[PDB]
Amino acid sequence: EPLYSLRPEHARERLQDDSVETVTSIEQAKVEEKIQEVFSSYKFNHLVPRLVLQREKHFHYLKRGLRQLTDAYECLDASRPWLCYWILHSLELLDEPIPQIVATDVCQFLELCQSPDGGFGGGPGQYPHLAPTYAAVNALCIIGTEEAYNVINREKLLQYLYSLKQPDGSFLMHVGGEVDVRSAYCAASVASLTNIITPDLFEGTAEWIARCQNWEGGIGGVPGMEAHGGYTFCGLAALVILKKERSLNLKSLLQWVTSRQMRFEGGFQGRCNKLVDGCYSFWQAGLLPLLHRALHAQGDPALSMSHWMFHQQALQEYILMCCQCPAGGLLDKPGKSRDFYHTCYCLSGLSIAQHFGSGAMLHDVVMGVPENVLQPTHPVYNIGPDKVIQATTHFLQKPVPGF
Amino acid sequence: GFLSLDSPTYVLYRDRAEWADIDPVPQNDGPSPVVQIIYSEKFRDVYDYFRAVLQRDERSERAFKLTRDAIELNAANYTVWHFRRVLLRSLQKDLQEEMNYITAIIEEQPKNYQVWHHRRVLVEWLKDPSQELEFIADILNQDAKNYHAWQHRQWVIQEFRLWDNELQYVDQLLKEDVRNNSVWNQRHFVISNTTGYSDRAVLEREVQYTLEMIKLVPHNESAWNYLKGILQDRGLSRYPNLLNQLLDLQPSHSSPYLIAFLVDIYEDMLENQCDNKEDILNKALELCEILAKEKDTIRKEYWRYIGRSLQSKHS
Ligand SMILES: C/C(=C\COP(=O)(O)OP(=O)(O)O)CCC[C@H](C)COC(=O)C(NN)C(F)(F)F
Ligand SMILES: [Mg+2]
Ligand SMILES: [Zn+2]
Repeated sequence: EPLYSLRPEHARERLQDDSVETVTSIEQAKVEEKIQEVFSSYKFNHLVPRLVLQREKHFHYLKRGLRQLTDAYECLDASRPWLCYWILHSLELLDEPIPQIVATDVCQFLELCQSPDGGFGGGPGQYPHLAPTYAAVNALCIIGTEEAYNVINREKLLQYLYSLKQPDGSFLMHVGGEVDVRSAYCAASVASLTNIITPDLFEGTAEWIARCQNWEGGIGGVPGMEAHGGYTFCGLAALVILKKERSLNLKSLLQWVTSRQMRFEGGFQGRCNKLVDGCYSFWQAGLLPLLHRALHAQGDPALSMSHWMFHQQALQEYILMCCQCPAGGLLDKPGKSRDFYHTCYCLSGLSIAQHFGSGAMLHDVVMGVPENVLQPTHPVYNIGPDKVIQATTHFLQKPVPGF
Repeated sequence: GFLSLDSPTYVLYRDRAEWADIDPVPQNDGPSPVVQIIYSEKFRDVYDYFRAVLQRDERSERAFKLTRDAIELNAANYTVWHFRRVLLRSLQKDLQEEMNYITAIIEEQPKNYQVWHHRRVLVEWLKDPSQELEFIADILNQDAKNYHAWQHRQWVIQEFRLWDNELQYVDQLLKEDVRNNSVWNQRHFVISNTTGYSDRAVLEREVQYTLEMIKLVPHNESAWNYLKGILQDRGLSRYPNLLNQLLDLQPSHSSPYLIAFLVDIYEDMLENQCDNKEDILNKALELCEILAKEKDTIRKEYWRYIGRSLQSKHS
């Protein structure tokens, strides 16, 4: 009918196992049967399909979580700036404002997470780490007040980044920790936003990231590893920041990411022959605007003037029909429980799937009710484009720390 | 003595006699908390005592045993992992007993990053990779696609030059599940770091094996991606027989994978001044339309982009 996933021909998109069953095909077929039950529910209950993003339910879940969480969140006790970022960004995508008292309480809490030697830890007094450092800078930039910007100790942040920098161009996640493509992205994101990029800080980084691109076209966590959506987003987004996207084979990357959209489910898988997951709605689909920007900079004349290079409609349908928890919050797939990480990324991916932009051209695709339209998100930083401009302009008033 | 965190006779640290001397340190979440976790009594108890020993930098046997509980409660707490490593060295703890402990916790939480990083540190300290391949194979027996297990495996093999039996292990896992992409990745990892793919006998053996796998499971994307990956290097148009050999599977073993591969061969031919340029172009444009409208409509935007791109370049 007007929904791609509910068309009679969509049944032809079901897995073809060639009468050769393995763990992979069995697990895929289970997911497809579960998703087919969701797609068919309207037909079986004799109701007209209505695609509604449950804003008020999502809002209640988020406004509560911003202040208090149950012991189910003990596993995230070393990820508190991530909880700030995931919740503040989901509220920003839902066009929900931050009361000045909340903005101040977030600032003060992130101050407690900040290490005297630069960077942020996963909680008050915890050692600094690049992942909560990235989340804390993003959250402070979503708030975007003078107080939030002033929280960041830029001189110690630069010192911290230098302490993690490796001779091969890579970055440690933390002192005595490990290297992976996420660390290059976390470093590039915080360093560009706060205007602390020195001439040698990212020396060799583009080259190290390019060594993580493999035979599949995507990017692995470290050289030799299987291509994965999370690392591929981190690798390409870091290269966009550094203006070094050309270090990658962009065409093998484009073919790899587009191949990750599931013909049946409509959502994206993280790697070849694995399962669909709502969080890849951002990690994987977010690569399409980055590739569009990169190819356009090379003056590619064949690029679309209205759509990203993925099925924007089928992705919105997967998120709206399969990823919403009735109680509020979003999830990986039907049967999984809600969490703030999936809420953040399902909504981030929904925004990307709704909003196309390229120079003068602006085209929206809003599946379901018009109230489903989210605030746009910046494909590099995954914070509002206005927050990116505001933070960059603010920090550019400051000189790069001289050391 | 190890009083297990799940033992029926486990006692909170605040009720333990050997801990009476120290005041637990509460977490400073500020006066107006945000993302405040309402910790269970057991969690808050261990963490308030962990904070006390950390703040005073107590490098004791009791602080060492306490990090085990703090890790069990939240294995993602890297501050705890750091202090545990300080204590392993300061206290001169037996690192083989620590290897027994890391084996047990990885078995329980095989997707946690910190546990795998700790195991790598122990292997580095001991300069002993002898239990590695067998330990990883046991994790891969439970989840054959565990990303950290494959990453630790590649680190062990590369760092200690343990290449010799890896292709055989790859062959075994491919027999179990030919669709396991982590294993096709391991195949490429081993070959590229041993013989390389420039050796014509190696390349021929690899393409033949892959084409046999494609015949058995035509809709298995991993084998198709592997065939493309090992030949795209030098360029698909460098192998003239491949096109007709895939066209010879058009009626029997067809899929959007075979059709897409045909477009890939055509793209390379057009970039390498092939004979019958306009004939190759129209064939490629026809397939891009079949893919966009019928056989691979989820990728309609990609296939339309490819069509336009090919027209723009080879008109
Ligand atoms: C090894 C792995 C997943 C396999 O996990 P599993 O096997 O269970 O999943 P699948 O492969 O789907 O079956 C982790 C890589 C992907 C993450 C989403 C990376 O995260 C980020 O990009 C960032 N942050 N938090 C940031 F950039 F912000 F730092
Ligand atoms: Mg760590
Ligand atoms: Zn997910």
